[PDB]
Amino acid sequence: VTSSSCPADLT
Amino acid sequence: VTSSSCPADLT
Amino acid sequence: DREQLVQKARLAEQAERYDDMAAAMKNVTELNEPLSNEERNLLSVAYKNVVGARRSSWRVISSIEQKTNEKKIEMVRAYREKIEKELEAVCQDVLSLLDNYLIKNCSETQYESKVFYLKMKGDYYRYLAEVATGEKRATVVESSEKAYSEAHEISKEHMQPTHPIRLGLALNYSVFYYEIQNAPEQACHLAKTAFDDAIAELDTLNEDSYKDSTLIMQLLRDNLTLWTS
Amino acid sequence: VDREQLVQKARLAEQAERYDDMAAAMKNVTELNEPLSNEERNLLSVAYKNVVGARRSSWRVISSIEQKTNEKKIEMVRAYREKIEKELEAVCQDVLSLLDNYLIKNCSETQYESKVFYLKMKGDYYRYLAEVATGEKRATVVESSEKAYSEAHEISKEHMQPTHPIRLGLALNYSVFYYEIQNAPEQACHLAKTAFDDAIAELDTLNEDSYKDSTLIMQLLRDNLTLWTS
Ligand SMILES: [Mg+2]
Ligand code: NA
Repeated sequence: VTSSSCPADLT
Repeated sequence: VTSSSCPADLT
Repeated sequence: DREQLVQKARLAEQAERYDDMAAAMKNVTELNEPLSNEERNLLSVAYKNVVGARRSSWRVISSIEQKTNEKKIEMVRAYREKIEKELEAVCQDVLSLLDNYLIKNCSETQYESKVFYLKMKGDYYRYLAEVATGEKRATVVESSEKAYSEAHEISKEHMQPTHPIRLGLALNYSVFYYEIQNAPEQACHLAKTAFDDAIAELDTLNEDSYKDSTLIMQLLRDNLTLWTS
Repeated sequence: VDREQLVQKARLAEQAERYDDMAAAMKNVTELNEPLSNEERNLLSVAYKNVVGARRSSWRVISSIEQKTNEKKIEMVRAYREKIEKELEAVCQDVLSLLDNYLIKNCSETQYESKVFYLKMKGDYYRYLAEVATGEKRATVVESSEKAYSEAHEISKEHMQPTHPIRLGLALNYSVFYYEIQNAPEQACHLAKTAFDDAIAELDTLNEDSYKDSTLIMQLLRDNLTLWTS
């Protein structure tokens, strides 16, 4: 498992 | 919906 | 060096880089030494992913094209064509490998490899037929059917009806009839008889072949259910 | 080919899952020097994340195999890893050029959200470079990544609400930079926790789409903290 980073999109 | 075809690999 | 190229193909697969994978196996094939069963699988898996991604893309664009302002429809068509030209180049590459090396070097009693490769030849002509129109379409449809037909006759005479390769041929050949030739009775007849000829002796298969053949049988059944409704 | 057709092409590529095409289209759109709308900015960001993300995933597979691994065999593994490395670098270079030469550049004084969005992105693609870089090259891209994050962070702290998903998203990736790249788990955890904590009180004041995006990011902040404090 690795660190999670930010989603590439917004809503 | 569509027809299923053969898998590309064998065991 | 040949083994480096095969190693590369394996690495590309693990990395899910299927363009690399196929290019490596293409180079391997062009050495004109026979492919082992594992190498044949690498080739088959690579090109199926390469052409498969384009088929999937082509269907999305084609559908959008149909459900949709000149400059908008012009871009959609051009993009569809772009994808078509890629798909055609990939199929041409595979078909050239099959004709110039793979089928060519099968000896008289290498039935399984003959059926494997003729089937494959049938498949990639079928993928061309999926996007072709007009006289180019007639040609690739005719070529597809001929490859399937010759593989079918070899498989019926020289392979057990339970063999995954024979079953997989019958599956794809029946799909050809249904989807490409729009011949649902022919399609169902091939699918049903293939299923019926195998189902009694399934248990006689070895462990790995039983796994493979079971899956194909399930797809035959799924197609029959779908087609007869 | 006109701008709207390039954007239309990017949307088509996306639906076809052809992310290399999607990115080349939005690269072209960006280079026309007109500002990106929020949706076009999303197209750019999604496109390049997929393109670079595929390379990142592949690089990890090959690197892992390389470590678990004969001169001819190992040399091919290395050569193939480097092949992927040079692709990854080319992609990051493209994005970073887009950011420096158009996107960050055309932000006016009070276009804060856009500045934060693009500086964050600059930090991201320098970070992806850092993931594979070695030596003096590595120090350079680590320092560039940090600089971009640091500037976006200051703008976000002075000119955006703690609840804003773009601000939260920056803190997330910035804390990941500390943990994964600088091996500074204390800095990473402090940043993540304060960002999460600062957003709680006014979270219910968010617009419904913003609320959705921020709670997701906050969950990722928490998941990360849990993972890092295990
Ligand atoms: Mg039977
Ligand atoms: Na500023």
